[PDB]
Amino acid sequence: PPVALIKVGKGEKVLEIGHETVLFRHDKRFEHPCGLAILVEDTLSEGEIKERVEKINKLVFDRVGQMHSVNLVALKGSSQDAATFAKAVATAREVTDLPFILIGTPEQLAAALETEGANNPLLYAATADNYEQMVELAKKYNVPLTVSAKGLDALAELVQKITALGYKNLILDPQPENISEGLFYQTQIRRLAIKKLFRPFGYPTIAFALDENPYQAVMEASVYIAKYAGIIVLNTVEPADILPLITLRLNIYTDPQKPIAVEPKVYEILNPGPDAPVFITTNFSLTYFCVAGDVEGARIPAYILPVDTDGTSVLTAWAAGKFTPEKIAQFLKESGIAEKVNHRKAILPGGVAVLSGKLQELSGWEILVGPRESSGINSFIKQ
Amino acid sequence: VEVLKEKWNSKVVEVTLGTGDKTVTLGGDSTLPFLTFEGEMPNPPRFALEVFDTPPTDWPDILVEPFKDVINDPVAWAKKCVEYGADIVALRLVSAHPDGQNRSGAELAEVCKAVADAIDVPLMIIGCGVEEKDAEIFPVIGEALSGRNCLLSSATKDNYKPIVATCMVHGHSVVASAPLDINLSKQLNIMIMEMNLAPNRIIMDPLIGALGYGIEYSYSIIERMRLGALTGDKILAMPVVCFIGQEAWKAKEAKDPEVAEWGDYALRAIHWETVTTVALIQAGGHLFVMRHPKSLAEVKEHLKRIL
Ligand code: B12
Ligand code: SF4
Repeated sequence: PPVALIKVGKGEKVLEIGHETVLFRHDKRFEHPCGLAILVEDTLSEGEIKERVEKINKLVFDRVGQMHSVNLVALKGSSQDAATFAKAVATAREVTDLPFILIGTPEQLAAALETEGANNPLLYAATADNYEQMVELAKKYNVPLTVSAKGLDALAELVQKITALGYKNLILDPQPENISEGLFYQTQIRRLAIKKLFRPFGYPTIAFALDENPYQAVMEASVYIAKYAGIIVLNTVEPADILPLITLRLNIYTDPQKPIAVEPKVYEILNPGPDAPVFITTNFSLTYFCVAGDVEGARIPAYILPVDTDGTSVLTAWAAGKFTPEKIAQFLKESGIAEKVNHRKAILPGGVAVLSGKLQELSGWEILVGPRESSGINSFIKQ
Repeated sequence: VEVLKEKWNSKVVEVTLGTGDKTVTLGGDSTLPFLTFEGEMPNPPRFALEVFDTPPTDWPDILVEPFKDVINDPVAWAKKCVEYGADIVALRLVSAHPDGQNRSGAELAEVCKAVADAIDVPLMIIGCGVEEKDAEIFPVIGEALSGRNCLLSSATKDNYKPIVATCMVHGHSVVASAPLDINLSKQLNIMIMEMNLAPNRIIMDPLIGALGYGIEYSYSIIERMRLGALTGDKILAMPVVCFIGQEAWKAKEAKDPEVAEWGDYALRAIHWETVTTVALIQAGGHLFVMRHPKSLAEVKEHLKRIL
């Protein structure tokens, strides 16, 4: 295969990257979502390392009904000291289950690997002048190894030297000085791997988005997500900076051939009684959790009926004749929601307010037209 | 191995907006975004900021702030957009809505002219969205601004004739909108070109979704449009416009300042617009209609870096 599959970490906190085969998702689909790593310097105090990793653990977000988050902690041996580095990784390890990327000299990684090796970390930096010592450590622990060099030529040659030494569990770093170079490198690595079966480049890459201007780091990371990075490293623990990246990865890595839908049945928010409101919506997962999120968020126990529109949003199914009065009425009977409530009222997305009258006669339910955005549901239920 | 360089059959046409010294060129790409080692990128993406002909009423405080002193004055608001760096100013004729102010083409045309005369950059005029209303106002608008090569936004499959007719008679360019579908964008283009408007006076609007709310479909549609131009499909060889602002600022992540689970509101609201933009710049879009000046400035700095 074009790009080797490489795993960092283990046991379901494991990150699997590689085994990509296209340059454009519409050609097939991108297969393995890139990991996002956050940087932690070993010069921080014990207290500081823990506080930081704890913030890293909080970079988790619910998106379309699933928890998604950053996946690696990149510990950097800025101290230059192996004892300091080893102790810092042990400290970070006490506070998280995320796999690590160990950035440091050979002596720092070796002290650290005595305890961290078991956790299958990614070693950072087999370079032109240390690659021999790094390959030896990587082999002893059979851990993935980043091969780092400036440019495609140097990179490919180092990779050949390392693979000549018998190790192929690799990640690639072509060292771009800016995102112009980054895009270029990522694109070529991916093209040569897939279009030319170029072996030295048949591995996932790692990219860095460390800019202190957070708008810039986010944009640089966004480009890397869209453009083939296998692992991207940032240095921000601000949830606002990671949220859009997690969303972008979710979006870019979604299979284009089919939308993700939720199973069309009634969903209960919190623990609804026969008195709770009934919300009509579609089974497009994005749409349904927009609604579920708003309702649960306002702490409103309720029933949600995601009409099967083949996983299409409300205006999408509507325009495609798949969200008609007839179809919704049939789901009202189909879903078994009647057995659930003492009233006979249902709430329609405000965007299809027009369907009300026809849906009402026909289904025999009192149709209330809700806000156009699920965000106004709390205020609609209050009133 | 050697740097793999694609030998692309064709290119996206170059569209020119504005006239005289206030001209702006878009398109012209004979390669994928930024891959100039195998093709040309005559023009960098261009950006516009929106100005409403009537004050926005549902805008978050953070988006009103950069225009708070000019929000009730279309002309002043437009000069401010230029001051904020916009390549193009995009006037949205919200008051034309038949369910709202339902203003006439004559009324609306005086404001488009006022705005147009006041700025040193080309003008993009977006309608109210109701095809029937738009087809009525654009011929009047295009007439008043005759010869100023503005960008009239939105000819659709059900309403293009009056608008394409106005562009041709009065020397304007047009935006062709079709819902995220290559064959529909193609059919529309064909029908426009059948009236003899040249492909270099047309910009395609795939009607995108912002980040988290349909951006992947938008991204892939735009990539197929760029690949279509490059490989020779003359019907896809037109530049692409993305209404970034309009969509990103509708996202909850950018509108609800009260959601502790998502971190600093100010940052995520801006990243919501900048990431939809950079992602669509990576997909192949050419003209980006933004709303917030900070998003615009950062993207422009990002562009300096990637170019
Ligand atoms: C992504 C997208 C697609 C994707 C599909 C995504 C999907 N899985 O549904 C694809 C490309 C396949 C698609 C196809 C089409 N699309 Co489309 N699509 C979009 C786009 C860009 C985003 C849709 C989206 O994901 N929205 C986000 C979710 C969350 O929206 P939402 O379900 O409405 O739910 C929100 C609200 O309604 C409300 N709400 C929801 N449930 C409830 C319940 C209650 C009780 C309450 C109170 C509120 C509420 O709260 C939610 C959150 O704010 C939109 C519109 C846009 N950017 O503005 C166009 C859009 C929906 N599409 C449109 C159209 C017409 C189509 C097509 C019919 C076009 C065609 N080819 O003919 C096709 C469908 C047929 C087909 N497939 O052949 C139109 C529909 C409006 C219209 N009819 O004029 C739009 C608006 C584009 C436009 N014309 O400007 N589309
Ligand atoms: S023939 Fe192939 S594996 Fe053998 S020394 Fe040459 S390059 Fe290496």
